[PDB]
Amino acid sequence: AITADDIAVQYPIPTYRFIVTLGDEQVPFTSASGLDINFDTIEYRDGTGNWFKMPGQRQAPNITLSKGVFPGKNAMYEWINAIQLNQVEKKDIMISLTNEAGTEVLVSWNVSNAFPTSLTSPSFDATSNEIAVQQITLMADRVTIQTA
Amino acid sequence: VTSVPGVYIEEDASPAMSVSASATAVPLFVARFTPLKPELAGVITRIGSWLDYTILFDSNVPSSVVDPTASVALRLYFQNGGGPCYLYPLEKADDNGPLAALPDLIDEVGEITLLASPDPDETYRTAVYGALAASLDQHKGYFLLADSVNGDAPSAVGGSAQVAVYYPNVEVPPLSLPPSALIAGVYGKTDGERGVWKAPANVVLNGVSDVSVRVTNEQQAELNPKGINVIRHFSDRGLVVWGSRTQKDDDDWRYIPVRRLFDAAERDIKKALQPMVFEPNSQLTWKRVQTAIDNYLYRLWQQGALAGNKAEEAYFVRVGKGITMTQDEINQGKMIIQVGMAAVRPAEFIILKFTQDM
Amino acid sequence: VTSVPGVYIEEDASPAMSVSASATAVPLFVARFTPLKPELAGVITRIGSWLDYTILFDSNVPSSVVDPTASV
Amino acid sequence: AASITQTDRTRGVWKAPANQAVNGVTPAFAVSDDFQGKYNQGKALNMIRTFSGQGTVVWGARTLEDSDNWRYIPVRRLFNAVERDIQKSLNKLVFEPNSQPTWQRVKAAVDSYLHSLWQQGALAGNTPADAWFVQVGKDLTMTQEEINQGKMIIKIGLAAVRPAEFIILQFSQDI
Amino acid sequence: VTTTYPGVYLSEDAVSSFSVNSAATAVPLFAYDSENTNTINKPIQVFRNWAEFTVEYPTPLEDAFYTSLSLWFMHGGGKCYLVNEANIADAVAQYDDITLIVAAGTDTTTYTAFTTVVGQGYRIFGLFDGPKEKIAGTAKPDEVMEEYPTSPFGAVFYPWGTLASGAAVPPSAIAAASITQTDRTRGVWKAPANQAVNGVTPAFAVSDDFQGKYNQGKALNMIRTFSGQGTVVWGARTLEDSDNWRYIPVRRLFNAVERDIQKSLNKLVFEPNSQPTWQRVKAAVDSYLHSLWQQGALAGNTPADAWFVQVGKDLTMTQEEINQGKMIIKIGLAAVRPAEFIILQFSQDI
Repeated sequence: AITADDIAVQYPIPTYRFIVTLGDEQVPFTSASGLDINFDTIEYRDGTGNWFKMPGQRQAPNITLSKGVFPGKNAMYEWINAIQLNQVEKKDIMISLTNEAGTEVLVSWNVSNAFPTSLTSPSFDATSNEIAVQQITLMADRVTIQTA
Repeated sequence: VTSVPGVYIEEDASPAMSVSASATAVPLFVARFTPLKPELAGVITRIGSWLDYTILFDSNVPSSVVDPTASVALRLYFQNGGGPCYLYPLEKADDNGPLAALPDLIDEVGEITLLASPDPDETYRTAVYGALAASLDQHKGYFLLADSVNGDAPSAVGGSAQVAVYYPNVEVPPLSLPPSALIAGVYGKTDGERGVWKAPANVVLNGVSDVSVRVTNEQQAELNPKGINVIRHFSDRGLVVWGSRTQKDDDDWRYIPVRRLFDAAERDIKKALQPMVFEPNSQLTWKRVQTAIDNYLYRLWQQGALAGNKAEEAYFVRVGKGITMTQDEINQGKMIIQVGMAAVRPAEFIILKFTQDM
Repeated sequence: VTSVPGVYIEEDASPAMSVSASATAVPLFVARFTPLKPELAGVITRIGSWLDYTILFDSNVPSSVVDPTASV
Repeated sequence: AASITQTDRTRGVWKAPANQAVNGVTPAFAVSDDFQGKYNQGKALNMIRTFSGQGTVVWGARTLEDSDNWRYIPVRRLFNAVERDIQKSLNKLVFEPNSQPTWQRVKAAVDSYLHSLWQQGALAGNTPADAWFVQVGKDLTMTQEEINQGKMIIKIGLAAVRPAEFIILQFSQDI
Repeated sequence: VTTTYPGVYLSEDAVSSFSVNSAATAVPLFAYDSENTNTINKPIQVFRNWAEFTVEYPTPLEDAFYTSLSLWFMHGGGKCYLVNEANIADAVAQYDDITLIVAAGTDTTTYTAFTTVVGQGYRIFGLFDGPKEKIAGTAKPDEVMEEYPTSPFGAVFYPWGTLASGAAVPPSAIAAASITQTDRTRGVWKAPANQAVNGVTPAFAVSDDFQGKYNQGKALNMIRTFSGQGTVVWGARTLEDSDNWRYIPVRRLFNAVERDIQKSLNKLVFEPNSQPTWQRVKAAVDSYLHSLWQQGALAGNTPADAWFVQVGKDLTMTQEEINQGKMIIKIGLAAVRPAEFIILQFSQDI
């Protein structure tokens, strides 16, 4: 007698349902990792015995997205190919834990200014049964969490 | 007036207000609410959020030395923990017509738990507290939040266990409000975060700045062995509700969280056994009813509501034909169930006893 | 005398004493113990801790060259 | 209009166009302090004066409305820059389905804009809670009768920085 | 000045300014006389800094409440209360923040309301006054100290001040301004004696042989001037000469501990009176007393000799007391006593 409207309030959310809004378009991905919030630590000790522990400045997140290779055009390729020595169309990423149908966002992770730093092609092997999966890494500046 | 499919801009909006969800604190504010469309003048309406109040009721109501305070009291309700918030607009006090028809309209709506009439007039509340006093001892599960005037019970509800009085009027930037609209908010905040078995008596009141009377310890020492439940001011914290006693001086029903635990458990068992009405009155049905109560009381014990260590020390459910009934009582179509529970009482006195000998 | 639901402060308390649990050493001290309530004058009473001694028996018992030594 | 250009490039739209020196032009008349003191209230003539040092700046930053909200040409042009740049970003979310995933994507496109605007000094608060708020809901800012009409109601509040207009020096011969 | 044009203004009016450098353990109540003519008729009023005080009193007066507050705010000083002498027992019970009762030239009405709030237990410390006339020296020192209480919550501080504008500062305010500078830099467990209060001089000169008659018993606590540490208060004893509650440091140390523990344990009131709550109480005290011990306030070079906290089901309270709602802790902790006498013994032998 849990009456599943109470499951939507009280039970934890699984990981296998997520949408990725990449800039102004939604792109289907398989994995999404590295959306951390990390700080440095500043310490100070004197001779009397006082230890002072402080949070430092937060460093940049390194975000890994991976999807499969499809017969159309490679949208992750034309965004990493258009680099001119420091110039890149920086995009904002949203990764939202989603309802089963896709009509509710439960908890989402916002990424402010992401740009690609790597794009690894799949390893071709004649004795394998796998999908060609590209794996892109992104450099950002902050990760925030909105909960609704 | 939106016709162009672009994006529109307004510049003097008011900030919206959030509402929570709760099932154990649903109040019925009886105050001077002014409707916009006059069909909801003598009935009870559900106000799911503050946005629902601004559409159905007039939320500005410009003053004339009198000041409208019914719309201010609901904004302090949703700032302190909202709810479905039923309203009954009752304009003047002495109309004994709508006050006589009030307890019959409360029973038609299924889900009122708290009463808590938020009005600054003194004789207005006495007419409301006297009209609602006969419905508190009828096992319906209501709980009145009365307000003291100068440090005593309002005497329409003397010593019933369904009443919690709250003394100091609370001032808003300065109009003075009775605190029942705010305490009805902090019940829904406490029950959502801690449960009904937790004493609602360390919540800092949002919104408001200062009480009308700063109450000392020595006058609370003659008030707290009654149910007066003073709103105190602490310098580091602000305005803290301070006291969790009812009007009943019995050892059983002394505290608010012990009383509202039994009112909430009886309400949820009643909602669970109504599918088992008009079933065949046989021994197969009596075991289906015993298990439905035993499953409910087990999941109160394992979330900390009941004071036990074994789950046979927390509760018991008994039903049978030799036990709790006679054969003449089955034949007239009723089943009789004995349910018992054991609640835990809060720690309200801490004695420190310092020394410097060792 | 506690009536206000706050926190109370006293300043000349004595330090409390801990008690252990054992089943093989349970003694019967026969000495000059002075009760407070006189029903436990000729019977044997159980004293589970030092706090139980201070409630049932007089633990101060001011001296007069004789000195009370049963509470010590 | 030429002091607004040099202010918006170097200092931003939230800074007053007053002490920027426009070049190649001189005022036709000389204006004293006691003349401007009659006009600084109400409808605000906003003098153009010359100074030895910062030469020929505009002197005054008030609007035609003397209210606590919409005094000070900085805090009016600040919101006009915010109101235009948010609606330039939300025009790409028009004709999306009026649903709760879209409302989350709207209010995070605004929080990303207002955070980068706050960290470059435009907003007044040393925390994001005192600098801006954005909220949208199904019974927060709009009702179901308004969802069915196609309306998406946000409400955004944000605090601006007011300039220092009067500097009072109090001299004394006591130490 | 009246602001019209957006330029830079120049004025040469007589102004003054003092910066707040307050300490949290010193929030005083300045009592003034009921028979006063130049006060606002508000019985209780709150002053947060020197700027708010000169709004309500825009001209320099000479009366004893003005010179007490002007000497308060020029040594830091935070929020403080002007309460008339017939209402100081109410203001302590209402405003929850008061740590000091400073009798600013007030006697025999503050005294009978001091002993009210002490017997009620409000954790305050009183700062009384000596006589305004000169004590002769044939004075019979028990006859001088007979108007004062015998409580361990007060001290007297005899010699009156003669502030540089000519006015007379009550000597409670000289003691109250050395408490502020002591509690900020050195702490509440250090004596307020050798702190130099500025801008005030004692009206009289006091020798060592005069103070030697008064250092026992009820402890006048002289205010003396020295070449070097100029115009300090000299003496740190209370009105009770016992082995426990001598020494104003070790009384104000426990009042700071008793208030800060009950500020932390008010958030644990109305919790269920059970054994998990008792563990959460005694660890909220051990965390407070450990950080207090490691900043030098407690006397012991181990936590076992510095404090103990204990609570149990048959340690500090019984089952009859659990059912009443009572939670009995007992805490013991040791304080540091100051060095009051330095004896030099010279000789011509090596």
